[PDB]
Amino acid sequence: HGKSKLIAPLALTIFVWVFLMNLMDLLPIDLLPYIAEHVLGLPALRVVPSADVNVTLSMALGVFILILFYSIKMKSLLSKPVSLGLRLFGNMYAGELIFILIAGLLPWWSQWILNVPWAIFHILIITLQAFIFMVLTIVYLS
Amino acid sequence: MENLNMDLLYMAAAVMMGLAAIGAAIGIGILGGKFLEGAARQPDLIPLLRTQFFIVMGLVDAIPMIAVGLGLYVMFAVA
Amino acid sequence: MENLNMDLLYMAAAVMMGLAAIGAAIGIGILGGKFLEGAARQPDLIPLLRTQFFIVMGLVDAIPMIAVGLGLYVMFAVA
Amino acid sequence: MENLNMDLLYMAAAVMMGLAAIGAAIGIGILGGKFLEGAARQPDLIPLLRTQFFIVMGLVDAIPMIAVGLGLYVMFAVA
Amino acid sequence: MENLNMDLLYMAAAVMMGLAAIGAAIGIGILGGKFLEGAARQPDLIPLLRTQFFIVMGLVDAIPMIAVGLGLYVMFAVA
Amino acid sequence: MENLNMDLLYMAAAVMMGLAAIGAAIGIGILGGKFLEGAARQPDLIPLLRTQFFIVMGLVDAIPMIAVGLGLYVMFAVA
Amino acid sequence: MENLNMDLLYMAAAVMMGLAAIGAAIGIGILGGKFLEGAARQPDLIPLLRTQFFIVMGLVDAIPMIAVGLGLYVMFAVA
Amino acid sequence: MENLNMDLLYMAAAVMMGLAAIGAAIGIGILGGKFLEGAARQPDLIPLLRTQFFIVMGLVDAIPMIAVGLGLYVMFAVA
Amino acid sequence: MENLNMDLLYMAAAVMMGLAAIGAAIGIGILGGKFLEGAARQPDLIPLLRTQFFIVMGLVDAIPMIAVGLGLYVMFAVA
Amino acid sequence: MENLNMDLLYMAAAVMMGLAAIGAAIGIGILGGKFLEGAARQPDLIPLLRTQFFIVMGLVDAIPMIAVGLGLYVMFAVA
Amino acid sequence: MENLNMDLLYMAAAVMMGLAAIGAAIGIGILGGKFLEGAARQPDLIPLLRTQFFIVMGLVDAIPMIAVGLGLYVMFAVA
Amino acid sequence: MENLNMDLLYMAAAVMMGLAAIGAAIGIGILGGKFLEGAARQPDLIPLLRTQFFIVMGLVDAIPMIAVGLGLYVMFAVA
Amino acid sequence: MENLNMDLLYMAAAVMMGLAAIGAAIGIGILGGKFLEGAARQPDLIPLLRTQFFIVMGLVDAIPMIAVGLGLYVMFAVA
Repeated sequence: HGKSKLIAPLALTIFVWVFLMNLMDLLPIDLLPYIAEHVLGLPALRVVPSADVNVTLSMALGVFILILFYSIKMKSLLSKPVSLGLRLFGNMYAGELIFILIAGLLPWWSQWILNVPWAIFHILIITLQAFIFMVLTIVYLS
Repeated sequence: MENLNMDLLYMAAAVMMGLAAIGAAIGIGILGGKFLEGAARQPDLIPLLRTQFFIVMGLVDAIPMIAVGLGLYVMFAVA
Repeated sequence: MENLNMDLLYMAAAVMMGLAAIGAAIGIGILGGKFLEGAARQPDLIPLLRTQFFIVMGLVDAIPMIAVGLGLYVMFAVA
Repeated sequence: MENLNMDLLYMAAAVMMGLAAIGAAIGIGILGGKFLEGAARQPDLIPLLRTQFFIVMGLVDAIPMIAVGLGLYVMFAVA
Repeated sequence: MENLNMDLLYMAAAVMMGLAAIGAAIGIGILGGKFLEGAARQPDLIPLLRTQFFIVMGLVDAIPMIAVGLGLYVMFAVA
Repeated sequence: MENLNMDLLYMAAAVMMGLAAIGAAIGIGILGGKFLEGAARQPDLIPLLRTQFFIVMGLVDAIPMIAVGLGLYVMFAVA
Repeated sequence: MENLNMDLLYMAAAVMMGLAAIGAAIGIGILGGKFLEGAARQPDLIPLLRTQFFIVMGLVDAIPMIAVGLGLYVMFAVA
Repeated sequence: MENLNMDLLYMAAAVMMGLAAIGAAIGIGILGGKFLEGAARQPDLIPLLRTQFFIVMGLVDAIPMIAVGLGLYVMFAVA
Repeated sequence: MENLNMDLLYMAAAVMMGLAAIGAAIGIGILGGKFLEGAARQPDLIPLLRTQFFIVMGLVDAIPMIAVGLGLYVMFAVA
Repeated sequence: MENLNMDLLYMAAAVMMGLAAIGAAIGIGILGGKFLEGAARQPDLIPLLRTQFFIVMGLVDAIPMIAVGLGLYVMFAVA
Repeated sequence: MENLNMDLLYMAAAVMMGLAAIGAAIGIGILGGKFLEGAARQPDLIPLLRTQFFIVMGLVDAIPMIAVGLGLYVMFAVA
Repeated sequence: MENLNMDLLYMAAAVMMGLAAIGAAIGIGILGGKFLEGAARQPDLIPLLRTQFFIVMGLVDAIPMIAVGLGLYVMFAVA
Repeated sequence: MENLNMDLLYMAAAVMMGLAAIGAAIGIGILGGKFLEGAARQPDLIPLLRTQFFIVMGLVDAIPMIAVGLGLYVMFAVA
């Protein structure tokens, strides 16, 4: 129906999703600046569930964008995008839990020392999957 | 013990995930191919092909993917 | 004992599942593909039902060895 | 003794089942597929009955080795 | 002696049965399938009788090695 | 520990990547070739797009195991 | 000596029988199936007699190695 | 450590490259040959371009594992 | 010496016979089956005579290795 | 180290070359033969040129692994 | 030396003969069967003579390795 | 070192030549036979020349590995 | 050294000859049989000459490895 019409919302959705991944990394990095308690156990134990919660939240955000698109319409193109997300989503969740635990173990000051490597590594893996998705979408549109 | 433990454990993730992951990928290719022929041969389920291709694929990968998350969750984590 | 025990046990679920799961995957590919050839022309009503029974019968050949490998593995967990 | 015992015993149910179960899976795929080719044209009344007898005869070739591997395995359980 | 004894003995029933049982399964699949091809067109009266004789002759090729593996195995049981 | 550790870890990325990467290569060859046969006659517009999705899906099956083997490997680098 | 003796001896009847018995089973499947193809059209009077001679000649190829494996095995029994 | 290190490392580039390079060679032979069959009749303009993309995609599957084996190998060189 | 002697000697008659006997069985199945195909139509007078010469030539390929394995084996008996 | 070093290194050029060279030979036989079948009817002008490109591409798959095996080997020569 | 000597020597005549004798048996079955197919229609005068030359050329491929295995074996006899 | 050296070196020329020489022989049989099929009807002028180029290209695939195995072997001779 | 020497050397002529001789036998069977198929119809004048060149080229592929195995073997004789 509309060229620039459909393009504006679709473009917005892709940008937000990439931002969302960055946002997940941002929440933990932001948290370290301000410390309070650290008994080794509770701290690390609390973090593992928190990471799981963040991944679930990202999935929810994607669902919200799709529902909005349907509402605007009146008063596959979507199937492929979903598939890419699933592959990346599975890898990111595994990476976040495994990377965080490993980072803490190698050093002594799991606090800041664990956070710098754990945060950077998780973001890189998710980005790589996302990059693959971007190339596929561009090729389709010609 | 601890030696063959950590070694067997890791190797487990690799043998398990690579073996089940491979089994997964292959099947998607196997069943996906055959399925496609059928689901596509049908009247107008061509779109069904892809729509279910993504779901059938992810569900096949979800296995080792689950073993990885669940595995490392108590493996690499709890050690 | 306890050494070769947990060593053989784990290696069991990997040798077992990897070996039965692969036997499953292949079959699904063998029985699934070959079966279709012997009923691809006919409608996708009757053979489609029988076809699944096969490809699935193969998709269920791994599920057991796994549950078995998982069991023997879960056994070690009991210590 | 007790060492190579529980080691050989377990490895038995894995070598046994994995080896007979796979021999079963394949057959079901061999006999099952080949059989169909030699009776795919004819009605699915008589051959369908004979076909199952085969694919099943193969689906029952693993069940024994397993029950056997499970037995020898359950034996170790007795200690 | 006693070590490699119970080790070789058990490994015997696994190497024996797994090896003869598999030789059996395959045959049943080879002789069974190939035989049908050479008598699939004809009625299922005469060949059906001869066909079983084969597939069974193969289904009985494992039964012996097993009874033999079971024997040698049961021997160890005597100690 | 540390011995079988770096030994199993490295062997992991070789057993992992070599095993998943090969599973990838083959698939790309299996899915890629087989897929073409089921859409070689039709134009190279639609199938060409779906064809890549497959051969690539296979070309991406190794990329992960590798990144994973590289990771576990890079982990050892951390010491 | 006595160690590798009873070890090699037993392994003999397993390596021997398993190896000759399997060679037997296969043949019966090879000679039996192939033979039928070269005399399936003709009556089941003459070829049926020659056919058995083959499938049996193969069913008798294992019987010897076994009797031989049993012998060498029974020898160990003499000590 | 240092022992199994340089031992596993080297064996890595041999197990890695030999395993991925072979997976590459085969594919080039699988994808390359199979692809041609699904586009041999048509002109050598379009398929010739797509054909190379495949055979090459396979000729590039070894190049990486090698560069990787060479890297891990060159790493040992650093000591 | 005496150890690897009786060990290699026995293993010889098993490796020898099992290896030549199997080579015999197969041939009888290969030469026997293939030969028939190249003379199944013609009368069973001339080819039947030549056919036996083959299947037998194969049935005599094991008999020697065996007599040889039996000899080397009987040699050990001399001590 | 130095022990498993020169041991793994040499074994590398044998495992490497033998493994890549064989992968090369086969391909040349796979790609070379299969390619011809998909362009044997057409003139020997265009396909003859493309045919060489393949059989050669395979004849050049060993040349590298060898130069590589020779290198790693020549490295040991440096000591 | 003397240990691995008589061990390798004997294993030689078993590995040698079993390996060349089998290569002989197969050939006789390969060359013998295949040859007949390429001259089964024609009279049994010329091809019968050439046919023997082959099947025999194969029946003489084992005779040498054996005489060789027997020699190396007879050498050990000299001590 | 010197031990595994001359051990690996020799085993190299056997593993190398035996592995490349066999890869050569087969190819000559693969490329040689397959090539003929794709140019057997045409005159024996052009294909006869190209045919040799292949069978020979394969007859020259062993010659190198051998010269290489001979070299590495001759190297040991230098001590 | 001297131990693995005479051990590897002998094993060389067995691994070498058995491996190249078998590669020879097979080829003679592969090239010999396949070649005939691509020139069985034509007179036995020209192809009969070319046919021998092949089957012989294969009958000469073992002769070298043997002379080589015999040499390396005769070398040990020099001590």
